[PDB]
Amino acid sequence: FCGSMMATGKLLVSYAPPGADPPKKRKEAMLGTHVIWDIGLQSSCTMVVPWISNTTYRLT
Amino acid sequence: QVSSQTTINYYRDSASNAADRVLQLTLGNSTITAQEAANSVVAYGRWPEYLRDSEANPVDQPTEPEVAACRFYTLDTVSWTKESRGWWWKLPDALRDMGLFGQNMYYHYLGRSGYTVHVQCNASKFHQGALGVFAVPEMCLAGDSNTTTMHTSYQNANPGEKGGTFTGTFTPDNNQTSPARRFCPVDYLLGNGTLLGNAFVFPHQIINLRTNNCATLVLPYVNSLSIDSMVKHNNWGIAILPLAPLNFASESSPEIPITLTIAPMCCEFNGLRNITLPRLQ
Amino acid sequence: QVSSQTTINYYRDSASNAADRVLQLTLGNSTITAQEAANSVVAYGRWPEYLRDSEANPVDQPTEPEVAACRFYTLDTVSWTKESRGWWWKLPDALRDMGLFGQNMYYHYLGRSGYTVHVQCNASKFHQGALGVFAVPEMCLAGDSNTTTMHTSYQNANPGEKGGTFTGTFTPDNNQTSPARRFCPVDYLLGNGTLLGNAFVFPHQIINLRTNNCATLVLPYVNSLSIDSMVKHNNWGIAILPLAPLNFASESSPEIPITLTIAPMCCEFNGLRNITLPRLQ
Amino acid sequence: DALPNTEASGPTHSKEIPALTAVETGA
Repeated sequence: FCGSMMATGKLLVSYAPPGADPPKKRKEAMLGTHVIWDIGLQSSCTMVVPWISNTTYRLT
Repeated sequence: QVSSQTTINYYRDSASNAADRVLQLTLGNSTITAQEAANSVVAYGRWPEYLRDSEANPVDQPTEPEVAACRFYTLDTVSWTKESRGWWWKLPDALRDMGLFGQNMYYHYLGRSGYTVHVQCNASKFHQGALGVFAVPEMCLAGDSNTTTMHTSYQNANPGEKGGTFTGTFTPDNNQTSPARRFCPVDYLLGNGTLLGNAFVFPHQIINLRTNNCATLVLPYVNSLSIDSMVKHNNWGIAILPLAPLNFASESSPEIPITLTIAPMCCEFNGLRNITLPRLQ
Repeated sequence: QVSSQTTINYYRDSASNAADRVLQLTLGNSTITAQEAANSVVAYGRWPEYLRDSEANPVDQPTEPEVAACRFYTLDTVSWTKESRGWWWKLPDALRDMGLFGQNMYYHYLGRSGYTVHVQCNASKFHQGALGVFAVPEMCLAGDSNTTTMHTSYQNANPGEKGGTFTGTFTPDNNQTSPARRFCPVDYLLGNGTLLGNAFVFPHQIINLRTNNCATLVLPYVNSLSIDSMVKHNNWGIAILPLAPLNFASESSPEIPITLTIAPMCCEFNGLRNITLPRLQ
Repeated sequence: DALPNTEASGPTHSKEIPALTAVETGA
């Protein structure tokens, strides 16, 4: 978060595996994997997108 | 038996005898973080636990969803304008159309569950206010009609995730033809008829915008019964009331949003059957 | 290495090297009984098992419904008139609107599960007929259009619990404007294009009305992948074809009903998210 | 070489907050 020091807030970073409607509102995104990022002091947040796959590998 | 300061029992039956800021918590696939949360309240100092057979009334094998239902659902957000008196959400009635927990509670007859409620509200250093979040057990609320008692309807007493609101002043439902059968809880009386000041006896936290922006409550399962119907009985109830009104830079229209994130914990169910399809509107 | 009838490997990569009647079974809150069921078939001699970490592709914690989804759901009943050629239900596509299993498979991205299929059809000692129930793995079926290949639509290839039927004779979908994109599997070819007689290579049982009135099949989870999407890939497929036509007391209109009762076993899910709302009609 | 095994994990309530970091450093 490259913003001012007095800018505080929160964000939701969501990963939703495939096979359904892509998220378009916070209502649907939370149901998948999600992380709530607080922008208070630390400027960074990490979302580890896990390995969910039917195949052992994915085509590029 | 000569007791200290001759006690002889003459009747077989016993009744006849004489007389800190940082927090990050993960539930299932959901994670919550808060860098300025002022610790957590384990309501009544009891962590939620699965039903123990030593105190198990029903026999049927219990279905525990585990990860699929013990997740953090974020209920809708509500604006904390200056002239707002409070809000109240009954549980588990709030999580009735939330993911698979709603499906499980509607399908299964009996169900028990603890909760983890995270109330989130953040404001700048220049904002001024304070919320109080109380987890009222068996939270009842007063009706709107002085001509009848206990007349509230199921639809109006279970708003869902939308929640309810506290009204500044009482107003009788004078309509005698088609009574609204609607809650009218006065803000300072807390609805039950008690006083707000004493409401701190309940498990509670305070979200003081100068100090903390979050409030975590781990509510165990309290009930006269080990397991009880979830569609009828609402065990707990969250009431958020602003102890001190919002204020900001002498501005007469300051708004900030308040969000709730509730996670069922150690939720167990019994008695599967046709799915309840209640009338709510 | 001097092997018996000098084998030296020159290339590091390995690819470069040279070359009984009585039965009663309980799943969850469901129980099935059959006094004249001719034992069970553990398809391929493998009982369904939970995913073992030694062969686990995804990392996410799996949600196993256990009792809430490993129940016996009775699909609709079908009349076995004299001039009926067969029926076919694809799994788990059949259990898509059955209790909480449908909800779990729609909510979760990946899902694996075995099944226990109990086919029930009872007739008097004076009835004459015989069914064959085959659990076809990866059951494909031929299309109806000779002008296109693999043109069937999702809606028509996944009938649901209603199932499908085998047609006596092939009939091309001559409509070139709006092709029906609908399966047209010939009964004796089994749909795939093979022959019915050889279809006994698949796991199978025979419901011979003189001997037995039930057929139990324990189908494990067979798939190229340890876990795979349940809304796209239909692992197994049940095909019921009457080997010998129904007959009764020289009566030309004999009907008896056939019922299916499918119980998911050791069903596991991963990848929770917004709920799939597919187009089916 | 066999890549690291994906070890098991469960619900946690600690304050280590490994998720949040600072990219300002070069690590």
